[PDB]
Amino acid sequence: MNTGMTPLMYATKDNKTAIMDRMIELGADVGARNNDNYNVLHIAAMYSREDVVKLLLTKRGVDPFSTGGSRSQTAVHLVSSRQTGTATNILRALLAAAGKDIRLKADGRGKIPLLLAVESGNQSMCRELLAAQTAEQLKATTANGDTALHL
Repeated sequence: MNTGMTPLMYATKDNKTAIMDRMIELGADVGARNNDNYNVLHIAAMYSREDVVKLLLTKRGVDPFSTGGSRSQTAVHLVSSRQTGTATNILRALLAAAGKDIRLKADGRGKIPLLLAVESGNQSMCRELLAAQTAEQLKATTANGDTALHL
């Protein structure tokens, strides 16, 4: 492992530069070395790779050694931060996986996929995300009481 002044490595640098071949080989060596590594702002490989542009690095990176389920500094899960970035394949494939398994195990601020998808105008993601999250948490009890119809 080698890095400079910033704590970012070649996995986060190749994961955000559309280098999916070299991010697949470096994602395999980094997948054996630092697959569960996060950034300085807790941007993990599923979080930063599923955050910037990458769906193939989230599928190949989440396929080899990164199981479905993560948590950021603000408890943003992979389905939650996938819904926070308005991603369709990341929140759809993340909601298809049984990490929270209902998409209703919310964050620390109640930021489930229905809350973050409902507050941001992400109803294309809140169709399936609030289909499971309304299959468990249709009465989405938030902290301020702002549910889907209330927020």
